[PDB]
Amino acid sequence: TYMKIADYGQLGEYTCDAKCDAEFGEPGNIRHLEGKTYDYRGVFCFNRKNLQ
Amino acid sequence: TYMKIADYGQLGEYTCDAKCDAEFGEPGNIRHLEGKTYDYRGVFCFNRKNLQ
Repeated sequence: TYMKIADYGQLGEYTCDAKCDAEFGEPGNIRHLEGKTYDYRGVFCFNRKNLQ
Repeated sequence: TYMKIADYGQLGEYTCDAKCDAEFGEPGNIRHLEGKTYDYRGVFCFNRKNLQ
């Protein structure tokens, strides 16, 4: 699994320089998603004399 | 709290010089009384830029 961080939020605002506070901003998402892995296999035979 | 010695009693009497005893006298009061203390407070604010 791995992280995917979606989109940074909009944090700052350019407020007026009189208020004693900021204003909340939008958040960001991270979307911890996963993914699997497959396998590849097969066989093959032989005689023993017919290979010597 | 503190003491408040009220009034010394009248102890001696100038009795005659024959009796084999004294004579009781008035007692004194001490009046352990108390008193509290007050407090003084207030506030004031500022901006930060407008003070720099």
